[PDB]
Amino acid sequence: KPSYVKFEVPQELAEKALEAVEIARDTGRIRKGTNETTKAVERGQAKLVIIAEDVDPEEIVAHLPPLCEEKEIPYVYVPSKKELGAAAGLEVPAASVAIIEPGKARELVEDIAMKVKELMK
Amino acid sequence: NEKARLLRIRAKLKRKKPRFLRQEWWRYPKFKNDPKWRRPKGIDSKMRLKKKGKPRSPSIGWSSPKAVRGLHPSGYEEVLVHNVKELEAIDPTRQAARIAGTVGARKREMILARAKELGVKVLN
Amino acid sequence: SRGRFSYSFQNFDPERMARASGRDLRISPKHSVELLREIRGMMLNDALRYLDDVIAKKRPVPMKRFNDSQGHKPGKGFGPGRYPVKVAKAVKKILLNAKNNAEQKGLDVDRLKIIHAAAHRGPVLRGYIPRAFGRATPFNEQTTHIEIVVEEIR
Amino acid sequence: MRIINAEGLILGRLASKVAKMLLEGEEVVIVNAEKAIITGNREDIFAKYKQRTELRTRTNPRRGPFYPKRSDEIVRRTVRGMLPWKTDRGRKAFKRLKVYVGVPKEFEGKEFETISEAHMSRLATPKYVTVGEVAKFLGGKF
Amino acid sequence: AGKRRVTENIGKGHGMARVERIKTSPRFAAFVPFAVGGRRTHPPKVEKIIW
RNA sequence: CUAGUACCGUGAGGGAAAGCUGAAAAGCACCCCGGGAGGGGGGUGAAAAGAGCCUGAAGCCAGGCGGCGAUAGGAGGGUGCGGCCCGAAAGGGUUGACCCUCCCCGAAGGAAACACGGGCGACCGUGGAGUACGAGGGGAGGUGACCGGGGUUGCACCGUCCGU
RNA sequence: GUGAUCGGGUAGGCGGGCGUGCCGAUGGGGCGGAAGCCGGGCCGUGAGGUCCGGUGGACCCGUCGGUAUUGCGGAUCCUGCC
RNA sequence: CCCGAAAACAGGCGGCCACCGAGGGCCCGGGAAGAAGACCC
Repeated sequence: KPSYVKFEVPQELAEKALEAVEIARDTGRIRKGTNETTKAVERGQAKLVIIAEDVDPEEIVAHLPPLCEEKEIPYVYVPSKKELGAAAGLEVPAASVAIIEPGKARELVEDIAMKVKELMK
Repeated sequence: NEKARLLRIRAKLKRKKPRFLRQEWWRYPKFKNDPKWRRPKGIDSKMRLKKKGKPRSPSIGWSSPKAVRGLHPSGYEEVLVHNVKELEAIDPTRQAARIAGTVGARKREMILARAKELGVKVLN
Repeated sequence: SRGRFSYSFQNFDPERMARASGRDLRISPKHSVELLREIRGMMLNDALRYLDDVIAKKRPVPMKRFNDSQGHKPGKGFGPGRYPVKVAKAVKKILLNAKNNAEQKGLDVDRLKIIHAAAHRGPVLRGYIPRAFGRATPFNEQTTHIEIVVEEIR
Repeated sequence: MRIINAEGLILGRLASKVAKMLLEGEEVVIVNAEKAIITGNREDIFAKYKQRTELRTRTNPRRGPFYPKRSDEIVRRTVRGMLPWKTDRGRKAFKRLKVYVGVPKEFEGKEFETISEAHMSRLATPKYVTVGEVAKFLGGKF
Repeated sequence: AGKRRVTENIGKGHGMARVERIKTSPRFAAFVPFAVGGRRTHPPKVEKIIW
């Protein structure tokens, strides 16, 4: 239960997030890693975003919510790291993913944005 | 950092280091299928005279620094583990666990659980 | 089947392929090697016609690895040449076996191609021939194994 | 390619410079090769080149030192001697060379070069012979 | 043990080492400690002191 | 283990090799081809372990894959730089590989242009200047996936095997 | 801490370590797959150790102390196979 | 006089095809040629 967490998130939320980043690894643009995620959100190019639970220690994912709040774009909390690693298709565990140009998953991007804005209520 | 300086020294040294093999290991299958070092001892041998154009021989000068001698690339020192009683009695800041190869799955389960709790690293 | 010997072919598909073997044959593995290099990569009926020509001594086989004291032959690409007959009869029999096996599997016969033809050395059967000054030297028979895979085409 | 006019030039110095060129990666054409000079005395030089022509392998002459009788080949052979011939580097450098008697039409109407370091002007002695003389003695065409 | 066979030597000049061999075919070597079936060079004894 | 056996010598005498299916034979019913030994399908079995039977290594042979391959010279290797190929795990790595640029310190060492004068001259002296640089040690950033390792081979240099 | 006044070596002499089989003790593993075999990763100046994958189908290792038919490229070596 | 386009500047000319098919080999009857191959009609 690190600091960088704000709220509890159900299952289908983050699982749909995972399947979204995979359906987008299909064709569109995906940046993998804290540095490129933060540069994306700075340049605005970021549109949807995922973050992992067990990122330890949290001095590298603590200061992202203070980016994504002002950005106000959907960030989704998935609990595992190796799952994100396989979603992006790498043998390294990931902490953070920034997804851009979702083709084949515009539907689910809209959907999860709806549900996480419901959350944000 | 001194430890990192030493680790880079070891890196360069063990990259440039040759593979010390016998006189003519390339020439007889009996020596290709068990490549080991054996000191040359003959009177006319050239590897024993240490001539230009021939391979080299081991010496105490190629050794690695004493601080990092024996360490894992990760910077940890290894500890072979066959059970939980061995798993505990380990400092997770300087030591790491290698699980032995004869350990079965029923017991590897327990070992790995206890390790991820206590915070120990496991290289397998 | 029997289960005494296996094949060198990997990735064998039972729904497009058929096999045949000849084991413990009393012929030359050298001439077998040479002749299979030729029939390999061709269609089964073309190969049968080839074998008929060879048996009739109307078409020579080129020798490329086993050559000593071998004279050249009529027309382009020769070179050392020979006519083996026992080897050809044996190979003919194996090919007939494989044609049958395709048939009874369901494959169409005029659309098959040879994709594997290998010859292996079998066990030796030892004898002796008497020589001069009180000796006796080996006079032995070298056997051969042959394996064939045919694949139907689309 | 660079084009060099052997006319008033000294053979060995010309060849030394040209061979360094070749190794440093250029293409060289030499024209008017019959007009380079060789320094010494006539008897000495002719004896040398004759003793070279009549060298050969006693068992089979289809091997053998094939030392030439033509002027362009004399020049080409000197240059060769100045390179590593037993090496890929040298074989390529040597293939980058071409030597002609006269000036073919193909090269006519072009501006030639001359190597400063090699030239008859340096000399103090009236003793010199021409490669064409050597060739005539040996029995070569042009 | 190993000391039960009867041998004969080949001698020099037969492109063959000077090793003891039996007289009947197959004419295998015998009795020497580098042969297959021969006495062992330094084997264990009962005259040894353990106490 | 059907061994002082087979076998050798006129004879007195000499003298071998050779262990192991499976818990249970459940030791392959039946079909197609073949003169046949046999091959192919199907079946038993936890597993073909198929009697030519536990495990089943090397040398040797065939085929498939990868690399080289018909102008070329050394005992079949060493040092360095490259090209093609493999690369899951056990090695590192998205908490960021390789490469890139920026700064600070900086051992032993250490320029040039250029300005004045000396020498017939190659060049030297004073200043420029202990400057620019310099093995390595630290730090700040951008880029975003390979690196190390292995197989073979090209180039340049070096290299007349082993025991006595 | 000192070493400008240590750092080549045949015959030879001295010191420390790696590995193989059996015993007395101690501590462990194994049909959720032992030994052995193949190909690879890491540590080690090195002798060598250990892990991954595959094959295999019942036994094996560590530390302390003792013991030994205890380490091979050669003998115109022996046996078997090619 | 004999050999001689593998002369690594690995040639020159004329003509025929290619961008189904010009040419060639096997095969048949023979020798002026011949250890097999090649050569000639």
